[PDB]
Amino acid sequence: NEVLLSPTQHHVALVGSKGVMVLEIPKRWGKKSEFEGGEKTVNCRTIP
Amino acid sequence: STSASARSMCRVLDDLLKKMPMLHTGGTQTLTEFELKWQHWREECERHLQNGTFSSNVHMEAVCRVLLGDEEVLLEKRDLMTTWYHFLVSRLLFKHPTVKPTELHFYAQ
Amino acid sequence: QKEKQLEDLRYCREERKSLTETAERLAEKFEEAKEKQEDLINRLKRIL
Amino acid sequence: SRACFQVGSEEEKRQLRTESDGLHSFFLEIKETTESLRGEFSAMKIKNLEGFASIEDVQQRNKLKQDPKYLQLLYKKPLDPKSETQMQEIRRLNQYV
Amino acid sequence: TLHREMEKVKLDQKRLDQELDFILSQQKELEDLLTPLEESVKEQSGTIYL
Repeated sequence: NEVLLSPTQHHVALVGSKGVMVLEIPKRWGKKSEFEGGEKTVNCRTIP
Repeated sequence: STSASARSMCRVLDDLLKKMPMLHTGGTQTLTEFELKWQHWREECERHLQNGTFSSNVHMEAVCRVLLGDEEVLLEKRDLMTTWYHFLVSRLLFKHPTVKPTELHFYAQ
Repeated sequence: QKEKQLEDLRYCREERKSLTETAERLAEKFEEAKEKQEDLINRLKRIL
Repeated sequence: SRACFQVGSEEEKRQLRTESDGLHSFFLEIKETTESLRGEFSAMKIKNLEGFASIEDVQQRNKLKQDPKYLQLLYKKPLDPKSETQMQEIRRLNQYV
Repeated sequence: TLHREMEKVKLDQKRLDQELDFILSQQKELEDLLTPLEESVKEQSGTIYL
């Protein structure tokens, strides 16, 4: 249904008429606006 | 304590041993309840073996496979399994919660 | 996810040998610094 | 029939778990080695500063030995760091023995 | 977790390498400054006052 962002800027929550799916997205700073200055091996899995 | 990644496996084994019923479940209580508890423990062991956590450690995997009912390790290491008397009593302890005389003789032969 | 984990493990295996190389480099540099300090301490003892 | 029963085999998962455990152990031992190394580097820097202070004091006393006022300075001074630390080490060794 | 740990380890190892290079430079400077002083103390030790 909708999406929400954590106030600490670290979690993205997909909310729908059945539950939420939380995903951990690190901060974007340095290099080409990548995670922690160039990182693509972070945890990118949804949790119910 | 000797290893570095077997504490969870040891805790799972201890939980399974605790779930395994003893004498306070049958004999002087209810044979049907004892058989139900034995079947529950057996199916819990099969579920824990088929979940996939027993993929590593060939020792504990073989132990869990023997605890189910498969005697492939016993047939392979029959030189250490003493004799067929102990083989039969092990089969009885494994897959025989209730023994029948005719069935006992059949399994013996 | 399996392909990503395999690529991450290959990158980690390469970084393992990279860190081992830099570790033996740091070890030889530390041995050089230790022998230099030992020579300096021996000279100071002979002076005093 | 299109839906597979499982993705991959247990051998791949076992290999991944063993590699992860080995990497964890290697990183832990490397962190411990680097901590010991940074402690040794701090000790070596402390020893280097001690040697610098020692050679500075040596140069100072060598320059002061060639002065006539050093005699009166030593006669008026009621203490001295060299004799102080010497008697300190002597008393420590004596009490230990 | 392994990636974060190895990144922190690499950063700490680079910092330690820089610190050890600075320490080795300081030790070389100390040795070069102490080399001419090893002969001055040997000559002053022979001066025995009566």
